[PDB]
Amino acid sequence: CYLSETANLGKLICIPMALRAAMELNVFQLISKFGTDAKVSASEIASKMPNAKNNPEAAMYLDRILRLLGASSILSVSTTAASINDVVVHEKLYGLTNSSCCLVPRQEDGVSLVEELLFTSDKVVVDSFFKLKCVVEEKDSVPFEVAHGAKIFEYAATEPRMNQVFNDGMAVFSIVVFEAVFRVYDGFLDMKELLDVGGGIGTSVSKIVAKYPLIRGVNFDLPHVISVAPQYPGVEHVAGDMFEEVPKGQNMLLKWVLHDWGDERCVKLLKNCWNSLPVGGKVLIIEFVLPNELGNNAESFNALIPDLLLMALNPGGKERTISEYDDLGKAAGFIKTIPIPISNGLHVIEFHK
Amino acid sequence: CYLSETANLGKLICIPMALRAAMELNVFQLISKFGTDAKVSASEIASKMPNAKNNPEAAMYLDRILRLLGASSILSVSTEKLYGLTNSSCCLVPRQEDGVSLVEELLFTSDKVVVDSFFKLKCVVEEKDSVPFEVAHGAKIFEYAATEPRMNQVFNDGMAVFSIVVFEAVFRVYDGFLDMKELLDVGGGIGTSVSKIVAKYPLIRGVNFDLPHVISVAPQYPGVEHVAGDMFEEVPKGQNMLLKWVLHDWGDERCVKLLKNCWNSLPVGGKVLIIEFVLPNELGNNAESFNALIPDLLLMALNPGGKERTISEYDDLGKAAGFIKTIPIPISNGLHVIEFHK
Ligand SMILES: Nc1ncnc2c1ncn2[C@@H]1O[C@H](CSCC[C@H](N)C(=O)O)[C@@H](O)[C@H]1O
Ligand SMILES: Nc1ncnc2c1ncn2[C@@H]1O[C@H](CSCC[C@H](N)C(=O)O)[C@@H](O)[C@H]1O
Ligand SMILES: COc1cc2c(cc1O)[C@@H]1Cc3ccc(OC)c(OC)c3CN1CC2
Ligand SMILES: COc1cc2c(cc1O)[C@@H]1Cc3ccc(OC)c(OC)c3CN1CC2
Repeated sequence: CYLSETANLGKLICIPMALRAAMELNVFQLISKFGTDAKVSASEIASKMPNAKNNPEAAMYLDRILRLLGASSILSVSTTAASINDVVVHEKLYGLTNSSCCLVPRQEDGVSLVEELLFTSDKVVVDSFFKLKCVVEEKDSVPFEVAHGAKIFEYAATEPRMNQVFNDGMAVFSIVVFEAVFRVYDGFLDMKELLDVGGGIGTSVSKIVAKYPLIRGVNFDLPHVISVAPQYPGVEHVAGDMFEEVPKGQNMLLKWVLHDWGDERCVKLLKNCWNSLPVGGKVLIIEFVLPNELGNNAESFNALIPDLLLMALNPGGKERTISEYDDLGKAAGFIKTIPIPISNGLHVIEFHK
Repeated sequence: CYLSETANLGKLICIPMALRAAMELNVFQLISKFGTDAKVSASEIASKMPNAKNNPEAAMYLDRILRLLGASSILSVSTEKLYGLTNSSCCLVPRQEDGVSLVEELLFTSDKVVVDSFFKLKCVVEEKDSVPFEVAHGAKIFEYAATEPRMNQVFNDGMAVFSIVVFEAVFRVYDGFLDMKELLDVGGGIGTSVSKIVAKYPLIRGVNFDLPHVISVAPQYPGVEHVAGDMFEEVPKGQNMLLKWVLHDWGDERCVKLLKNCWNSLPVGGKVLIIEFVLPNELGNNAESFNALIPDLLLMALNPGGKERTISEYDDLGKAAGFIKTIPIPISNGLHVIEFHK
């Protein structure tokens, strides 16, 4: 069946690259602006692209991208009786699906999955993936380091474009995740202070303080992140190195931090958190938890995606099961681990001092 | 619904890159050497990788690649988990008889030179006359190949090995090579196509015609003469011609110029055979559709004017160049032989 499998295997590189181009051309948002149940042609979409206005062929090229996304069910495809009724209509109409509506920046605040997906398909990430085999062949190799000559957070301090793509990918994705957290988890209600350890540009703690305005928010990250962090209401920024010293705080958050590192580094960081917490404080771990048994579901893929990314991007980074997270907390001196399922594998895991 | 769709969308970049790594590590052949029906662990596969033998962590890293392919119907998974081949991954095992598989073409289509071109894909929409490959590399693809031996090899070998499985499908359906005495393969690459035709039809004198930078690296094949030149300037005289995966590289005006060069170099009664994946009149989630959409997207990125065409559009090109008679012959999953008669 070689000439069946050419289609099944050959489409795999094509689909994400077509998707990235469509995101960069703001196709999904343009479709959305035609309204509910809109179905629009490539030429209608191209008409809304100022950069295409002196390119007669723009629509025909755009249609070649969109028809692949239609065949792969990212866009819906249809026509009309007027179109059907010696003339050949090349142009089908495209509409959003449940997947592509997650690519439309929200009217209120511009949030979507666009920024995280533009990070995970960025050239810096794909270049790392081109070196993925090195992790199997070579003891202690990291694909990102083979590709770029430096580790990712070191590299970010030298490369402002990559810094921005990464920081924004994490920040906007964090908004979506905290909306889900706030619907299920009530553990912030009693807090008076929250320190976000490796908090990025501060978006996560900015949203926590907005929802819970008695919380004094502190954001802690590396110098090159804090330098570009916005001023957020109710947030104080702190620059440093979490492996050397964590600021004192009543409660701490580690979101998407532990999965970046191996066990010894995770225990070192957790012990630094323990030392900086009071008796009765807690640290919250927010991660996509690896299910105990993998299957064909969102929970499994939500862990496998960052598992493969972190294998390429940082030494020791991996996704972990509940048991493996409990073992890290216990080794660092925490007690009473409380795993709280949120959505499709995302958990809050509380570690108590 | 965001945290449902994160899985569906975020896996799209991960699966092809995991697949590439598995092919570069020869995972599928290593599983196959335990037996085609075998189900084997990451540690058992890693044990067959001499490069991994001083890496205690190799199998755990390998498992993390394989479990994603197992979640994506490229490998079977059963209870370290055990991995087996599927219908798709059997096509990634170099055949025991001759080493043929889809690996070489899939390594070309996910090569850095191609992915770097796809990073510039939006330029084709915004900017009149831009070509993503040229924006990314500073030269057109066939000029780049002349100065970049690694890319030339990856491209030529991708085309050549793919051509073997294509001709195996052609020979099951199409008998039009019988009674030819000479065949010129115009843009024939390294000559593998015409070598397979001469192997099947031993009275054909085969000639392989391509650019100097391709001909100078082509192997010697029994019954094949290599000729270097520029098909847009002139094609050698030949009794019959083949254009496989050539017309889809170029826009209409360039195709008509090439086809007129072929007409001029054919005798009365000669034919030129076009071999292409033909764009079907309705697209869907099926092999015939994707077999055309994949190269359509690639050529949009890789060469000015390149695109996939329908039967009607191929007929229009042949008629503009002076041919008569167009005979479209379906072979498999969208692949056609289209005869143009002088
Ligand atoms: N040694 C260190 N000290 C402090 N922050 C660090 C660090 N090494 C990495 N980081 C930070 O760890 C963060 C991981 S990305 C996650 C950011 C944020 N918590 C979120 O969930 O969106 C980055 O912002 C990175 O700069
Ligand atoms: N001006 C030109 N003259 C001759 N060959 C050319 C050419 N421009 C491109 N080509 C050749 O066109 C071929 C396209 S790739 C297809 C190769 C082969 N027919 C196959 O089906 O496998 C390449 O080998 C390329 O070098
Ligand atoms: C389900 O789909 C996805 C899930 C996740 C991510 C991306 C996805 O597309 C990101 C990826 C990522 C990469 C690198 C990191 O640190 C270096 C990262 O850590 C900061 C991350 C963070 N993760 C979060 C989980
Ligand atoms: C169904 O999957 C595939 C189909 C095809 C191909 C690759 C696939 O993965 C190649 C791609 C390709 C690229 C560039 C070319 O010339 C510049 C090419 O022409 C020389 C080609 C040739 N095509 C052939 C069809």
